Amino acid sequence: LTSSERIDKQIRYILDGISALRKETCNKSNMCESSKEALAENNLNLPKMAEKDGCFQSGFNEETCLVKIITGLLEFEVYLEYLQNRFESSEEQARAVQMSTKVLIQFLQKKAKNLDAITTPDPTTNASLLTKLQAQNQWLQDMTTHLILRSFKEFLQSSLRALRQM
Repeated sequence: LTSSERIDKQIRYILDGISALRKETCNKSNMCESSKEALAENNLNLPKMAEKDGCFQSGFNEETCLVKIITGLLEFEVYLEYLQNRFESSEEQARAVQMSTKVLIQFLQKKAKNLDAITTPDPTTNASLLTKLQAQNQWLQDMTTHLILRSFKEFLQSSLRALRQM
């Protein structure tokens, strides 16, 4: 189990957590099988993967994908703060997705030889983005937790097939 194999196996835990962090949310998600609305596409302002990164069979990458993983786990970290306490009912599951999700931030920094150390863009500004996702209206507040869990599921998913295809 080389370090890279431990990276993918560690994200498998990150998603297993999002299941407990997206099952109760989707229920009263006001944006997932909910009522009185169900008309929102959820568009946070976090960094998400895309066809430009090239982390798919159609233009797979290696240094560009891994980069978005470092630069992607830092911003994700602020959103982890979002789910690292807001889940007072499943507080443990919230700490299970952020804890391991952080283990990838470190295991990646050192296991990303010839790369990593992307720093953290929008750090102090992320402090307001955290004071803004929670300061928005109840509507944009119920979508914040949702979309974030939507990136972890997909976003991290591609991260697994990217470190395995590398």
